[PDB]
Amino acid sequence: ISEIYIVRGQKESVLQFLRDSFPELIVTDYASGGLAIEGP
Amino acid sequence: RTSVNRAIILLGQVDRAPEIPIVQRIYTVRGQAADITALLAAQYPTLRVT
Repeated sequence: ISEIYIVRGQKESVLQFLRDSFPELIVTDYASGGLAIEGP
Repeated sequence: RTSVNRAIILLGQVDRAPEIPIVQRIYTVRGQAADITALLAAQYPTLRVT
């Protein structure tokens, strides 16, 4: 499923962390639109 | 039929109308002040006279 997480704080924080603890996920970035987390 | 719904929700964020820089001025009413408050609340009904 794909959901949208609007970045609240810093950008790379929600970027760098999210790949580490969740490599089984993909974040589709929408420039200034936030994120589009999808996967399992 | 699904990518549209996802595009619209996204599109609201990326597309916003230009904002209006609300300015402040202080008026020193000459005459009554209750009547010139009611005037500015019928004329120009979005001025925020405090």
